[PDB]
Order: sequence, then C-alpha cells, then structure tokens
Amino acid sequence: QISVRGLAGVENVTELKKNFNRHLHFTLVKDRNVATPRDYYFALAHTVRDHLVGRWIRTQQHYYEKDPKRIYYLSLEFYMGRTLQNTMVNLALENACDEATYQLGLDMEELEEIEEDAGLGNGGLGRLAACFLDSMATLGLAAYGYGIRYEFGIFNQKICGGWQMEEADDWLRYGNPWEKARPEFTLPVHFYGRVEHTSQGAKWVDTQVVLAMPYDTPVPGYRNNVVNTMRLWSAKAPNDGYIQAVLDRNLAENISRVLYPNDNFFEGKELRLKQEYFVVAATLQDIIRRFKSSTNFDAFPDKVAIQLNDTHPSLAIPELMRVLVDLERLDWDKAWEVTVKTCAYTNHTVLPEALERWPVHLLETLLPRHLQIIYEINQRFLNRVAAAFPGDVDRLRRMSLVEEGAVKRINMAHLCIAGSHAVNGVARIHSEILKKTIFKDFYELEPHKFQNKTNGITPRRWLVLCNPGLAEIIAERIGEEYISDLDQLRKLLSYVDDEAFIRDVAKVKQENKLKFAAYLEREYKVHINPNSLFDVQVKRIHEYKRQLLNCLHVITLYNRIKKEPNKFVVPRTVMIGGKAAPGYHMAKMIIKLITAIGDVVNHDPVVGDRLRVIFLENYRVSLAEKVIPAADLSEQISTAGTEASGTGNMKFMLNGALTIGTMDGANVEMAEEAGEENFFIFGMRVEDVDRLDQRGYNAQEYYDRIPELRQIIEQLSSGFFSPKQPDLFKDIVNMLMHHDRFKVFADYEEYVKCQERVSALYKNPREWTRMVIRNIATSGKFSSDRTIAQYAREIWGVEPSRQRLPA
Amino acid sequence: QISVRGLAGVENVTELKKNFNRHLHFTLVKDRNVATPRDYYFALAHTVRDHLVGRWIRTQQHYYEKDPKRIYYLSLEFYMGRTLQNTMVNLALENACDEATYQLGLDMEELEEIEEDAGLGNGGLGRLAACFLDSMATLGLAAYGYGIRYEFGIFNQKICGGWQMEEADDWLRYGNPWEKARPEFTLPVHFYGRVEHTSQGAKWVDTQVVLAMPYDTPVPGYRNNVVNTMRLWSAKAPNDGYIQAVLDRNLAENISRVLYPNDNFFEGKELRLKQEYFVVAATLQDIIRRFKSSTNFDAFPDKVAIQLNDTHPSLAIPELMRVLVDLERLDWDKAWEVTVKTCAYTNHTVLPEALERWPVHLLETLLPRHLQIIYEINQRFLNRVAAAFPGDVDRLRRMSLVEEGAVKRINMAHLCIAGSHAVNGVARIHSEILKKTIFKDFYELEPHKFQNKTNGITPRRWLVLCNPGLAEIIAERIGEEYISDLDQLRKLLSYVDDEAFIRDVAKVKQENKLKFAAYLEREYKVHINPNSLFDVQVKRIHEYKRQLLNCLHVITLYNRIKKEPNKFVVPRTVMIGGKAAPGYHMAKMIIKLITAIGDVVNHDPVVGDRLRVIFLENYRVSLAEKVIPAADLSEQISTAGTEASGTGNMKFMLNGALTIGTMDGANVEMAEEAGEENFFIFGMRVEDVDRLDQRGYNAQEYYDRIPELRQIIEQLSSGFFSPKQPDLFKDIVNMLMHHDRFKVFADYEEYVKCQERVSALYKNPREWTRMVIRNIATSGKFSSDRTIAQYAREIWGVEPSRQRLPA
Ligand SMILES: O=c1c(O)c(-c2ccc(O)c(O)c2)oc2cc(O)cc(O)c12
Ligand SMILES: O=c1c(O)c(-c2ccc(O)c(O)c2)oc2cc(O)cc(O)c12
Repeated sequence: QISVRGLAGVENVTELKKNFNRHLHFTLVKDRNVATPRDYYFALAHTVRDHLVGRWIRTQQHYYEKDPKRIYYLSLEFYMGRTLQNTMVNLALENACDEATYQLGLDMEELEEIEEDAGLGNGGLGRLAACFLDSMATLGLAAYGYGIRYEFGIFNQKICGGWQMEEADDWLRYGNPWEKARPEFTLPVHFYGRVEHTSQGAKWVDTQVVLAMPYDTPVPGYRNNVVNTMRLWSAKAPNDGYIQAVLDRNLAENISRVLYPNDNFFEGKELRLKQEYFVVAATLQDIIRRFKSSTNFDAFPDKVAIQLNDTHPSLAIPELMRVLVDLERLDWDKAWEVTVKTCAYTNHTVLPEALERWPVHLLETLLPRHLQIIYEINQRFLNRVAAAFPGDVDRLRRMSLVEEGAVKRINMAHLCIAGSHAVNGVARIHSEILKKTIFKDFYELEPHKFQNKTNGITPRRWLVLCNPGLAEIIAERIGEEYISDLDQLRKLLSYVDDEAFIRDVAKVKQENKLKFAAYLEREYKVHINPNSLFDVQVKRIHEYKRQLLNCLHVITLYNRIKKEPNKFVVPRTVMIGGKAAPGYHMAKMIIKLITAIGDVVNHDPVVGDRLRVIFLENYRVSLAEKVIPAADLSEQISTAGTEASGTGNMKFMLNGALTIGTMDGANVEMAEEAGEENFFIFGMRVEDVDRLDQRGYNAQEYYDRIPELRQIIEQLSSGFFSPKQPDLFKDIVNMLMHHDRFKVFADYEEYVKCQERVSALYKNPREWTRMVIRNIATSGKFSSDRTIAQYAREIWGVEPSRQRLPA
Repeated sequence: QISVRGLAGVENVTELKKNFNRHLHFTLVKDRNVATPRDYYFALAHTVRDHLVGRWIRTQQHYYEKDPKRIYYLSLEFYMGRTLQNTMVNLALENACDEATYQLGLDMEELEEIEEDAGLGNGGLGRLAACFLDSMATLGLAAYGYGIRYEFGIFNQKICGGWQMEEADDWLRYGNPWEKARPEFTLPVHFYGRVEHTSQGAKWVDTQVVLAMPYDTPVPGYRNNVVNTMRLWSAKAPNDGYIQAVLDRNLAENISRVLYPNDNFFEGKELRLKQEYFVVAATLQDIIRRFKSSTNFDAFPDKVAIQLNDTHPSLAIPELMRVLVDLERLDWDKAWEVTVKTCAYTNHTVLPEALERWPVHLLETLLPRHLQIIYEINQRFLNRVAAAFPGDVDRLRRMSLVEEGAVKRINMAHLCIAGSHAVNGVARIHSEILKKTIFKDFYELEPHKFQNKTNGITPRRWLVLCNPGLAEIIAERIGEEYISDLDQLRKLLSYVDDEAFIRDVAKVKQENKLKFAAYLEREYKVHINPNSLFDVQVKRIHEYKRQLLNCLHVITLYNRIKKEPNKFVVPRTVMIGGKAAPGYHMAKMIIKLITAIGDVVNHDPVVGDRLRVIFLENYRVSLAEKVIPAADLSEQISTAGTEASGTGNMKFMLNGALTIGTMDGANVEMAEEAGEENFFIFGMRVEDVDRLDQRGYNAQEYYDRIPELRQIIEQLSSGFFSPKQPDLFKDIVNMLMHHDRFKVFADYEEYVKCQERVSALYKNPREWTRMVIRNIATSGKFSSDRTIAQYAREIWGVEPSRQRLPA
C-alpha cells in the first residue's frame, strides 16, 4: 500500500492467513461465526509473534556462543505502549499482514485499537527505558531490560464533572500474548531477618522469602534479525488458621500488584522499598548465574554493565557487594572495585522532592545487612573525601550517604555516585546544572565520573509507526536509511524551497488533523474545528511544567476576543492532557480549572469555533501516537532549570510541529540544532531565575503592573469560572499570588507576546510549513540510537553495529 | 504395544511428532538443548489438546443446532485428577503418542508424572462429579459441569515427625494447558445491598459486585467424538487511598482462592456461603441466556435440568425464583412450578454434622432478597403440609425450612426437597435410610419424589487408564466393548476354571505390586516386601470410617506375633492413607497413631518383613490410580449406617482386590452382585447398631470381656507407642472408652476373626484368584455409565446414546 510498510509478498500473505486461521481455531477455540474483533486481534497477535521466535532463540543462543559484555538496564518502569504494530514494522510484515487481514475481510487498524497499552510507567523516565530497549536491539547490543511486571500499570484516568477519577489499569484481563512466563526460572528474594557474624563471614538469617517469577517479552531490532529480551519479575508466595494462611499469600504477592503513580516525587512507603529490593535482588542473581555459566570476578566488569535508571534500583550497589562479600567470599576491596566498575547511574531531575531518602529505621528493619554495608561504604567514601580535601568538614557532612536529623536517612543519590564509575544527566543544560549545584562536591572529587547523555526517542514508534504518511513523503526523496540513521534527515534542508515537498508536508499534517478530529468525535462526541491551529500541551500535570501558564494564556485569548469581538484572530483548538498523581491536590485542581475554562469558553456564542479548550482524557503512549502527529504547536513551557530534558518535545519536532518553549532541558539543544530563529523561545533563562531567587520572587509586583493579568486573577477569585462555587479556585490563586515556586507571573508577558508571533506565522501557511521543514530536517540528533551509541562507547565499553543476523 | 491402547498409525505418529516440535518451538519457545521434561510434558499436552478442538466446537455447535434438553451438573467440587492420559485414551491416541514420544527419545509415562492433579475436591462427592462428567459425555448427553476454579485445591499433605502438615496446592503454578479462559463471557454476581419494593416488583439494590470469569475445560466421551464442557468460575474485582483500593481488589478475588477442606462437615463461614452463591448466580445467568438464545418459560423445564450435588448449590432454588419473579416478571406460582420441575437434589450422608444450616442473620445481610424468597417458600410449603396432615403441628415444626433456637437457621436440605422434583440417595441402603429416618416426613408428603441412584465409577480412568494390564487380559477374551458396557464383565465367570486366565490375573496383580513397591522405594526410600498381602485402607480420615478399628487389628497382629514368634502368619504390608481436615483434632491424632504403630512395628527384629505398617502420604486421585491396582485386600469398615455409598470400594472391586467390609452403603450391593460368599462381610448390621443405641453403648463391657483388646488399650495408655510422651494418645483412649459414636469395640472381635479368614484364603493362591475373578466379573453394575443412564431416564427425562459424531 505505502512503501516504508514493506512487501505484501504472495506466499507471505498466504502463509499469514492460514496461520491466522490456525490460531483462531486451535489457540482461541473459535470459528468465524462467533469470533469477535478481539479474537481476531489475538489470532493476529499470535501469528505475528511466531515470526520472532526463530530470531529470538538464535539471538540469545548467539550471546551464549560469542560471550559479549552484557548490558543490564535496570528500571522500575518500562512504558512500552502497544506491541503489535511495532513488531510488524520491525520485522517488515506490516503490509503483508494488512493485505492478509484485508483478504480475510478484516481492517487491521481496527484490530490494533484492541490492544491494551503495557502502561508500566509514569512518563518520561519510563518511556526512555522503552525507547532505549528498542535502540539497543537495533544497534546490536546484548542488552536486557529488567523490571517488575505490575499487575496494574499507571491508572486509567476518567474525567467526571471535570475532575480526575482513577481506576485500576487492568491490562492483563484478556491475557498478554507478547510475554512468555518462565516459572521454571523462579528465584528467591529475602526480606527482614537479622545479621549473624560467624567466620566465615556475615550471614543474613531468619528472613521471610518472596519468590520472583520472570516473564520474558521479546524486543525486536529494526530489520536486523536481533531479538533481545525484556524480563519482568512477578511476585509469588513461597511453597511453604489454614484458610487465612492461604489468603495471606496475597501480602507477599502485593509486591508486584501496582505501579506507584508518582511522577518526579518521593513517597517513603515500605511497599515501594520492597518493590525496589525485589527487582534488584532477583535481577542480580540472574546476572551472576549467567556470568558463571560461560567464580573469579576480576573479569565481571568486562562482562557486565548494570545501568541504574534513577536511584530506584540503587540497592543494586549494596546488593552486589553483599553477594560478592558474604556469598562469594571476596575481600571487601576487590568487591568494591568490581561494583564501581560494573555500575553507572542516570539522574533525571534536580527537584529536591524527587530525591530518595529512606529512613534508616526502615532499612534497618527490612534490609539489615544492606544498611551495614551502606555504613561501611559511607565510611570508606568519606575517608576518601577527607584525604582529598583535608579539614573540610562541611564538605564531609554534605557528601555523606547519611543525613542527620529528627529522622536519620540514607541519601540514595549519594550512594549511586559513590558506587558508580559514571553518573550522567539527560541533556546538556541539566548535566551542567548538576555539576554547578547539587552534585558539585562530587564533581570536585571525581570529575571524570560526570557525563552528559542527551535523551532521544525512537524514530520507529515515534515516526514510522505513528506517522506513516510523513515517513512516506520523506522516504520518497531520501530512501529508507534515515529510519535507523536519523541524521540523514538533514538532507531535507535541500527541499526547503521545493514546492512539491512544501505541499506534501502541509497535506500530511492536514490528514493527521482530520483523522484526530474524527477520533475525538467518534470516541467522545466532541466537535473540533479542523482549520484551527492545534495547540497542544501533553505531559504529566505538575507545577514545574506550568500548565497554569497555558491556562493564563488561554483565558487571555478569550478576554481579548470579548473586548474586541470583530478583530480577526487565528482560530485555535487548545488541547491539554495528562495525569495527576492521586495525592497531589494542586495537580488535580489544575485539571479542574482547564475543564472549567472549557465550560465557559466552549459555550460562548461570540467565540464560537474561533477558540476551543479541551482536556484530553487518559493521556498514555497510544494516545500520544495519535495526537502528536496532528499537532501544530508544541507547548514546552517549563520554568528554566526544572525540566531535565523532556522527550515529548522531541516527538513533536519529529512529527511536524513547531515548538513554543523556554530555554530548558533539551529545548536548548533542539533550538541549537534547528537555529533559534526556527523556534518560539521565550521567558527567563536559568540565570534570570537565579537573579529573581536572589532578590525574592514577589508575584504581587506582576499583578500590579499587568492589567490583563489582574483581570484573569479577579475572574478566578470572584467565581467567573465556577459560578456555583465562587471560591472553588482560591487555592490556585493563593499559590500564584504567594507561594509560586515556578514563577508563573514572571514569564506571562513574554509568553503572551511570543504566542502572538506564533499566530502571525500561522497566517502565512507557506512560511509556517518551511519553518516546519527546517525543524524536521534537524531532529536527527534526538534519535535514541544516537543516545544509546553514546552510552555504549562512553559508559558501557561496547561497540554498536548495524549488521543483520541470519534470516 | 498393547491393543486396548489403540493404533500407532505411521501418519498419525509422524504428525504428532512434528506438532510436538512445533509447540516446543513456537508455544514454549525452547529448543531441544535447554528443554526440561516439564517442557516436553507441555509440548505433548498442547499437541494432544489440538486433537479435541475439532470435536469440541462441533459438539457445542451441534447442541445449538438440535436444541436438546441441557443437563447442568452443579457442584462445589470437581475432583478431576490428571487429564493427559485420560484424553489420549478417550481419543484413541495413547499408543500413537507413546510411539511418537519414543521416536523422539522420550518416555511418555515419565512425562505424565509431571502433570498436577486438578484436586478441586475433597473425596467421594467431588470424584463422583468427575466420573459423572466422563459418563455423560460417553452417553452422548448435552451436559455441562459448573463449578469454581479454586486457585488452590485440596491441600498437599506432608508428614513431619509422623504428623500431618498442610501446604498450599499451587496447581496452576506452571499453567493449565487444558482450560481455555473466556474473559469475554464474564458476568456480574451481587452481594449485600437491601431490598426495595416498587411496582413493578421487588428490587435488589446497593449491592457490591463481584465478576465471575469462566474457564472452559474439555470433557471427551469414550471414542464417540463427543466433547462436552466443564465450566469453572473465577472471581474478579469490578472494573470500578489509591494504592490500598487497588490492593483491596484481593478481598473480592478471595472468593475463588481456596477449596474448603472439610469432607462431610459443615462450617458456617461467610466466605463459604459466598462461594456457594457465586457459583449459583453465575451459572444460572449462563443457563438462562443459553435458553433464550434458541422469554416464555413454560418450556424451561423441558430444556433445562439442574442437578444439585448436595446442598452446596441449594441457593439455585431461590436464585431461579428471584430471576423469574423479579427480573422476568413471572407470577410466583408459575415461577415455582418451573423451579421445582427444573431442579433435583442428591444427598450424600445422613450424619447431622454435615447438614448445612445457615444463620438467618448471615443470609439476611449477605442475601436479603434470597432470605425473603426462602420465607415465602417455607410458608407455601408448610401450607401444603397442613392441608395434607391437618392438625399435625409437630410435623410442621420438624419440616420447616426454618429452625428455631438461640440462633434461627435455614435448613438447606429442607429447602432442596421443597424446591426439587426428585431427591435421591447414592446407594440402596442409604436411600431407604433417608425414607425411614431424616426425610421420613418429606417421604410421607411426596413419596414419588424419592429415588435411589447407586453410585458408580468410570471404567475408563478406573480400569483402562490405571490398570492397562488387567484391561488387556480381559480384552483378549471378550473384546473391548466392556469398556463402555461394563455389564459384559459377567462373561468372565465362564473363565473361573480357565487355567490361563487364573494365571494371567495373578500375574497382572503381581506386576502392579512390583511396580507400586518400586514407586515407594524410588520416591520415598521405604522398603516393602512384595510377597506380602497388600492390605489397604485409603479414604479421608474420619471416625465413621474407622481407621482406628484397622489400627486395633494391626496391633493385634503384632502382639500375636510377639506372643508366638514361631507360628507362621501370612505376611502383610498394611497401608493406610488419607487427609484429615486441618481443624479436626481427632483425625490428626489418628494419623499420628498410625505412624507411631509403624515406628514400633517396622523396627522390631522379631517381626522383620512379616508385618509392615505404612502411612501413604498425600492420598489424591493420581495416587489412587497407583495403589488401588496393587491391592490385595480392600478395607471398607465403616459403622453400619454411616457410609452413604462409598466409591473407593468399587475401584478396588474393579481392579482385583477382595473386600473386607460391613454391610454399609454400596458394599451391600457389591456383595449381592458377586454373592456374599465372595466377600469378607463382618460386624453389626444397621439393625444391630440401632439395638445397641436403644440399650446404650458401653465400651467398658467389651474391654472387660476381651483380653487382647484390653492389652492394646493398656499399651496405648501407658505409652508403648509413644515412649517419650506416654500420655500422647489419652484423647484417643478416652474417646474409645467413653464417647465412641461409631462403636469401634463392638465390631472388634468379628473383625479380627474375619481377618483370619482373609489370611486363610491368601494361603491358597489359586482359590484367592478364583474369588477375585468372581468379583471382577460382577463389578459391571458399578459403572458410572449405568448410574448416569438412570439419572437421565428417571430424573432428567433424556435418552442416552452410544452413536459417534462425524470424525
Ligand atoms: O484518530 C485515530 C483513530 O480514530 C484510530 C481508530 C480508532 C478506533 C478504531 O476502531 C479505528 O478503526 C481507528 O486510529 C488512529 C491511529 C493513528 O495513528 C492516528 C489517529 O489519529 C487515529
Ligand atoms: O509405581 C508407579 C511409578 O513409580 C510411576 C512413575 C513415577 C515417576 C516416574 O518418573 C515414572 O517414570 C513412573 O508410575 C506409575 C503408574 C501407575 O499407573 C502405577 C504405578 O504403580 C506407578
């Protein structure tokens, strides 16, 4: 049908069809008279998964045979999304399956909508894990993803009366055809107990046991026959009155029941700590077994890299030490050398509320041996700080793994830096901020530890998959190589005055917009004007991301229209979407304000279809693949210094939106790649935020000097956006006026003015589209292949590769 | 290899082999270098299940097409055992798979030992359900089994220090290849709430919802291409702080977590009541849907029979009424007519402690609408009793569904009789006892309600499967027809003086004994003498079954040997096995006494291999298939009047053991079938037990008059069988001396004397074996095909059939 989708070979189609029917009859036990589309999806899913197994067994067999260094990507979150399309695309079976399902009288796309997201993540950090597994398989690395198989992923969000309601994300209800259960490789994990010193060694005794049962999911590289593994652990009660004892097996099985729904926020809950130890202990036994199956650990860092995605599996460090010292009888010093050289740590935020700082009492109880090891680590590490900086005792107290206070805590970031050979941030500004501020003392001690690794996104899911029309028009001019060599998109600059390309680019955007508008009307009965500018902010709801600043802009547009009804303005559909953490009262109030603004704006007959505001419900990876290709303006308006990188930013750039943003995170590099003249950059830079902090931020000043701002705040206080409950938003108002950590009012004027520049350009379609070309053509750096190649060469010590395995 | 096992066709073998390899590669994702026997079992299991699906879909499709009356067998227990061998035998694929697995270098029998029992039952009543599904499919009935899919079946029993220890029967750990999940046919069940009377009707509102998810298992008939369904419901929380709310989904899912482990004993636990309503509500919605999918219910009893296996799903009666009256708007009278004609009830014991008698307060809370309906039922039913027996008010209070007392209760048996058109016992003596005693008032009101249906066992599992050697020697003389026409075994009487048959019968027994002895030594390192008489009592541990009486006999044999060491006695290996309910202190003490007797007996050098006592651990359906074909003497020694039927009795008769027993349950019919002269019948008859009850049972009398008995009791009291804990068995002694409901001492002398007759015969091998022939040849009545044909003609109103469906 379209070329980037591959060949619908005649044998291939004929084979797929009968394999479809075979699974429908034997696997599903259905005939065509009773089968639902759901059965059809599953038949197709089984059929497609059979095409991997040959490669899946050979890839793993090949790593047994050639013994390369193995990379273990350890994360509490893998935000995988759907798997069916992605698997077809990476195996080159998309047109063949589309034709085969067509010949059976089925619409493949309709079938794809049946698959549940594997929503085992919150947002950026979990999706990065997902993009990384893709890129590592595409670059031929012997890489494993290790995580938890949550029974319930990130909650499904409903909006009732304009408010978020959470419900269980029961993603496994109808089964998961992609995973293979491996109960035969189940492993014991220990909790509680107490420590005995004998000789030989310390001994961790009287523990409770939880079993960890692995489930393996395949991870296919792009057209290279590589199929790596994502292994996720599931919690199981041990083998060994009566009814209550059987029922009490749930307590241990609750360890993998549900993903904690906090994006960038630390809650010190014991269950969360258990989940972190559970993934770390099970994983490290796997790693060690595999290493032995090729008891002298000199070579262990040449054969193993363990990458820590945030501090969440930071326990890997004292766990590896525990195994090496207590079970393998290595001297401490050798063990530590091995540990540091095996581990590396990635930081994803500088915001203090995200820092993991576990109470010492809690670790003492749940993991007594690990606390002792942490103390010994801290002593030797601070001994090093003393030798390097004699007499600097404040530096000692600041660098310590132990925080003194009402409650003594362990700082997990400090543990990670001490126990890792490399520490990285996720965009250049962020990595520099780390060296200047929170990790400055650690930087001065060990400067060659500290690196940058700018994030990326996979151009498979985030272009070929979600926007096949754009991928096609690009392939038509430059071939298909850019798909795994995204720097080739720079060749599109030579088309910035090509009339046919300019036309094709606009036509593809317009098709994405028409299609997205159809989705909304079909699945939610909401009418959007398809000739409006699609203005979109999609990401988790937080104060630092400044959805409220968007809110102030939206209401400004409304009040401007009402003051001068007859003045032309570019129509917009302003879309905001994302989940709030269940406990974050402020976040929930903001979602409510967005829907409340909609209640006025969308029913004002003077405004009509010139301005609509909609809250996109249940933002998740599959909804991202729909709305991002339809977008005109990408809102990326975080307070300078707060967004470590962002990745949603990159998706929009890749898919033909222009960006309005602050110089924060990877926005800085994106503007550098495209030319600043091709970005709507506004607001304080980091330096200016600091100057404001030095002086004191006083919101009242901005209110007193900006009449349009004053009018919005008064509308909020007096009840204009909540007539029945006039004080409904007093908490938002008070925060804005007196406790705004993110300085919303200080960027208001520059933001509104920059938004005027956006509209001005949109009035000139031709020049809008030429600027878009200049963005797409410079998005190549933001491929996760680039990012992962940098991890492999600069941290892991492995060489990536583009060569096929046998067919 | 052997003929009854079927043809190893060359194409068939070639096809099985590649399907084996296909599943190993695609389903299991394994190659032959890493595969465990466990993987091989699963590959074989998937391969074998593919051979059913053609027939499975056509059978169900055929019942849609011909609309016969459907039979719904409703039970809280389906004691299915293993499925792999049974499926091969019923499809005629046993030799073909054996040859195919042989050609792959695999031992099929070894593979079969990997499969877990589906142990979703306690004992007799659950196995009967299992045998019935087999026989109904073999007789061509459109029959469904409806039950609960317990996550944990009957507990696995370990014996530590001679004591029972229970652990979770985690039967689903490695998956179940036989079932197909049907989450798409999930259904809501309601609990709690309260009743509103509007008009139209009563309304049950404010309920909590539990979802019921069906899993379908195939049930293949013997070589007739019929494949019926066993549907088992599994509990699921409804779709709709946050973490605790997700975790609290377990409370509702606990409904199907674990089988209650009480054999013949009522515990009034709310969770058990919930399980009973859950199976009944889900099942009845299925039934009604299916009936509508062919809203006038005149024909509903012509299209539906619901059979109640004990009172456990007795709620079916007020549930069917609730649906018909409240949801379908039928007048009460018509609804009741439909209900009585749809339902029938099977009783399995007369022991009062087994009677379900639920507190009115509990039903009021959990099932308010059902309590009201029960009250209305009771009123109209007692109105009938008054018209038939004017002025007999004691009869009214005795017959009432409501028991008055400190706690008001509902008598579920009384509900069943009132709401059913047929009530049956499970052996002729038992059915007569019901009419004479506990149900006498109900018999006088409605005599044509009351029937007998003598139990049976399936000759597939219980002969062809478990004892292929015996089945072969029988087939060699009479052909294979007896396999589904077990009355043909009477032709074996003409061989009672055939020298070759006498030899073959003894040779087969001897092979079963050698093999069982090998099992015990391999899997437990216990040495048994294979030229000893294998004396076996296997069944649940209860006082009424009188394992203690066996205990007294065993110790008598020991004391006799010690008193006269040089006198010849026939060597025996005395085997006792079975589970005690976790809470039944007495039952647990008895298991302990058996092992304690072993501790003395088996280490006395004067006894040596002349007498051994072993406690067979973890008696379950698969262990029954091993030990029953190896047995010489079948112990069936319950107090006359207490064992409603028994079915273990029948297994032993079928498999070439002779029986020592009381005239109780189906023992009476078995002796009638074979001739009493071919049974070791001893002890009080029912009549004699009654006379003893009239006079008062005084144990002391038997103790004072029987020196050998006195010596055993003194050995028990003084600590001979527990030197370290001399008073260990004082509770057993005291029960025997002062509270023995089952009158152990009263049958002691006759039992010991009858056991002397057994030994005397065993000394004459030829005449032992001729008596065995006379037993086997008269076991035909005890086929479950016979039983089910009687249910179909005399209760359900359907005609059984022996004809094939298309290939
Ligand atoms: O807008 C979209 C839409 O509605 C569907 C869809 C949903 C349900 C169905 O049953 C169906 O056939 C298609 O898919 C999409 C896929 C995209 O990549 C982008 C989109 O904008 C849509
Ligand atoms: O005694 C028996 C025995 O040991 C086995 C067995 C167990 C484990 C194995 O691995 C194996 O190959 C065979 O099966 C049996 C099957 C019967 O029907 C009867 C028996 O008496 C045995």
